[PDB]
Amino acid sequence: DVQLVESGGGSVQAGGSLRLSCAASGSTDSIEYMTWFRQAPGKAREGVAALYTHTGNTYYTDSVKGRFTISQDKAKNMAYLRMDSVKSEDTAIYTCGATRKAVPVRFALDQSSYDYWGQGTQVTVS
Amino acid sequence: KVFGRCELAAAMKRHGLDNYRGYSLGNWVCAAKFESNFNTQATNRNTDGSTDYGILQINSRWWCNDGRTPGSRNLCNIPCSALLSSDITASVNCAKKIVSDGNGMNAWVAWRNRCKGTDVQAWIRGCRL
Ligand SMILES: [Cl-]
Ligand SMILES: [Cl-]
Ligand SMILES: [Cl-]
Ligand SMILES: [Cl-]
Repeated sequence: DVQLVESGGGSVQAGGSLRLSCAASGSTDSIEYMTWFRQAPGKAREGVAALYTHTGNTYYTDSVKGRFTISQDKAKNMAYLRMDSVKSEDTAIYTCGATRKAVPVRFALDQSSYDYWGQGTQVTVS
Repeated sequence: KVFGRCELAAAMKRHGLDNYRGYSLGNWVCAAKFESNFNTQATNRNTDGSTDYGILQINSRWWCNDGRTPGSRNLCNIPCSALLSSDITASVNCAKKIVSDGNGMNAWVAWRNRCKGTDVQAWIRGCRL
């Protein structure tokens, strides 16, 4: 089993930046992807940014490309989401997800591919 | 069928695996050693109801259809039974798709843990290929 813990979040001004962190612990050796999802008010959860931890390769949903960067510290089992140039539409609960299966890239932003979840952290763009 | 090392190396060479997606033949022999101990009938049940099949432990959620795995995608468009044959062909052709997915051989945990970054050539040394 893998525990995921988010830190960071809160208020940010449109155009501004916020960094979220996700720390994995437990059976971390088998972690394949660490990925950020979000759920905006009244909407379904969507994959935002996925990182394949053994190569560093990254996959983004179209609405965040160029603005958000997912990165890791593999040795410390950390994933990070840097949200630059934030917009109104980015207001949401952001949740870290992980999986221990080698999910095909095409399914890396689908929530059903993930086994482990953080708590969610609110980000509010004013 | 449990392959010998050089027997499997020759079979994998005939199947065009040497340098496939940049991975020299030794990587594939090493992967098979640690994934299945060269056993074409190896199976491993996972907690999501999927099973890993065959000499390269290909998974039934993503790659092959065993008819009993929730969320089956069957990206190799093959029955998982075909991956338990004594000849390696169906496993190899599916492995060719897997290794082409975007993250190379990292799809194989046993390869990452025991082959990646090692002197993989050792696995074909002496085989007179
Ligand atoms: Cl704790
Ligand atoms: Cl979320
Ligand atoms: Cl080699
Ligand atoms: Cl590699």
